Amino acid sequence: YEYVELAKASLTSAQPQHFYAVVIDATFPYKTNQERYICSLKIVDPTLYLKQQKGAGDASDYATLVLYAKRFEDLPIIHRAGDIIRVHRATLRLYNGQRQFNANVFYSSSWALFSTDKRSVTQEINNQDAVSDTTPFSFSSKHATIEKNEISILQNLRKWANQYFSSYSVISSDMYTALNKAQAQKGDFDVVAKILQVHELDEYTNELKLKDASGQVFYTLSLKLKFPHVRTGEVVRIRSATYDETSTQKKVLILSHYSNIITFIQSSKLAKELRAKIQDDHSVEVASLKKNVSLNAVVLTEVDKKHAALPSTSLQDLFHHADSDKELQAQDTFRTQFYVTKIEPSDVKEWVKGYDRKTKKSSSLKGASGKGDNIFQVQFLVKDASTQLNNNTYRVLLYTQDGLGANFFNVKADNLHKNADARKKLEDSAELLTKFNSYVDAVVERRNGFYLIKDTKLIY
Amino acid sequence: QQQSAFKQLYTELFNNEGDFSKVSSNLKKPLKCYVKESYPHFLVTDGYFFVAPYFTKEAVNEFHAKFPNVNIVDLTDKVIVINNWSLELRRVNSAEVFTSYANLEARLIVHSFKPNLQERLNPTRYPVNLFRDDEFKTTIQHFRHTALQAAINKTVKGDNLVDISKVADAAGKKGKVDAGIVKASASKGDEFSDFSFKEGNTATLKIADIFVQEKG
DNA sequence: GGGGTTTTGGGG
DNA sequence: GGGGTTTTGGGG
DNA sequence: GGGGTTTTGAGG
Ligand SMILES: [Cl-]
Ligand code: NA
Ligand code: NA
Ligand code: NA
Ligand code: NA
Repeated sequence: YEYVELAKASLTSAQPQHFYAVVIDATFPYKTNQERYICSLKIVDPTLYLKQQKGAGDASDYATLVLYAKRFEDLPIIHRAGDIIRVHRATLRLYNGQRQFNANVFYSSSWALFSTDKRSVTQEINNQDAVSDTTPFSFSSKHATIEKNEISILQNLRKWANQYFSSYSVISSDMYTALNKAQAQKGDFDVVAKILQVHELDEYTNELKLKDASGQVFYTLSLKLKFPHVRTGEVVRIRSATYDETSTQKKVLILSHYSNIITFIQSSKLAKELRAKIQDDHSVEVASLKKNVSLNAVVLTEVDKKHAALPSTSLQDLFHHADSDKELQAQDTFRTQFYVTKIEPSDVKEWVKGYDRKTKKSSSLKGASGKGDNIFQVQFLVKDASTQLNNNTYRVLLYTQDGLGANFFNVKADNLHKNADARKKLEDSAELLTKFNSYVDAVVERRNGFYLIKDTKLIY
Repeated sequence: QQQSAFKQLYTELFNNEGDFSKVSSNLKKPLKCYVKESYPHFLVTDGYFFVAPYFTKEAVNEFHAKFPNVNIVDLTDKVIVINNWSLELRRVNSAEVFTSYANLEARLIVHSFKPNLQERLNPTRYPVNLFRDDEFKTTIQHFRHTALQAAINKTVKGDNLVDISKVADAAGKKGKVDAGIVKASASKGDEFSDFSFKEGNTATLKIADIFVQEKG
């Protein structure tokens, strides 16, 4: 096989040509009719990546690739911009001014994807290591062969791709629309925003809280199985969204079966600048707390920085599998999100009891100090997405006698029967916790069959 | 101001404990909707979302009477006008019914509809399943949260708090996590079902029967 | 023509 | 044999 | 091809 560069491919041969290129954009693979699937992507290389810079505005130039197949599984799923794709037997033609490579995978064409970063998106999600830096993480047909001579092409292209993404935006301003001007678009449009929150709406759907450079906050629904790579704090490019005129309570973007959520490789200049420039917004949450009913979800707590990298575990696994799963049995500390349905004891005033460290017994302070050290003995009855439909509510404890979760309410324990200030703050927290659409992100430690909250604090 | 008639109607139905008599009267007017599909699923849109209408055996017979030269299962891309309709909540298996969510479904009961044959409608956005809309799902979740929370506060009582001595000095203490599981209501099965709305009931025709009735 | 396959020379 | 493709009947 | 499926109508 002879590989040609994007800008040097023949427009007259009409013969099958082969190339290696960097993918900067793509649609998800989608079905057009009863027998066809398509994936359209934008590609660049050393010879084609930027438009005549002078009056161009450092706008990215590129070829386009349209892959056709008879089956979904036969087309590439691009979760990240920057990786490389190798294509075989593609025909090139001019389509409205730009070079368009077309390849019928259902016939004799093929593709192969190679990771530009150490690991591919899927590998990082599963914390796997790549067989080798010359192994494709995905490809069409039953076999993929990499000849010795290609190694140089692939290594050099990777070197170039990083130089490219660290030096230019790649996804230029003309490749997307600012969220605060999203309602002015006629049809669909692209976005580049930071993922501020990933809320598990249900068993199959995530609701992303996006914020882009313009400062506007929007929500959109992401299917877990389609976009498993979404992560809080990361910057993605959304291919094809539309503004929802029917959402009155919050700003919402609608995605389609062909739309795509895309991350950037580690060297991306744009992703680096946006991760730092775009800062968390709680305006939506604060406003909603004034309403009797909020259609906007509000995460009331934040876990200690040291746990921000700890993966979450669903109540389903915590209460129904934590005693039968090998992986779950090996852990004593976990992270989880849930909403509170009820808080016990009922009287907020009894949330704080007096504790006797010698007899290991707690008692009401309604009689006063004669009970020992003051501590929180609160029992939350919670539920979550994984346990939405069942007839259960689970117990989660905030027993602070040994230091765990002592500062959860941002109110040091005290005799709530005498300290009005303390009681009032706790009563208000109570209404917030039990309010609809309020959730808790927390770290728990399993102790004698129960889970106690620790290193978790209310941020409202 | 909600631009989607369907979104508004179904939202008020849920925010009103499934009571159709409590929903705004100024919304119970004839519904002109575009037919997106007719078979295997009959879906109509209001310009923003699509919903599945449930026709009574009476409504179809009346239709076939006034419009002999018109097959319902062939109304795709055509427009219809539902003059007499009602709404009601129903418990379903969302795993099988895509026009539902959280095992709940708000049904459009059709009693009488006229087919405005060959009426070209204005251009609109691609129609999306109402039971897949972020706000609507959230409205349903609000519904269940209210049902659940009421059931729990009626079921759970006495402040049966885990004895502090169990979580203190747990050096030589082992326990099973399921000990934290608490029943939410007096429900019969493993699924929550303690709702106050009275599940509407009304015989409706399966889109397949109306297919045989027009082409064995 | 050339794949993958078995048809192993020939259809549409 | 049968696709896609154009070879439009025949290779390996 | 900057687009519209479904035994997939919760990847398509
Ligand atoms: Cl234990
Ligand atoms: Na052959
Ligand atoms: Na053969
Ligand atoms: Na042929
Ligand atoms: Na042939």
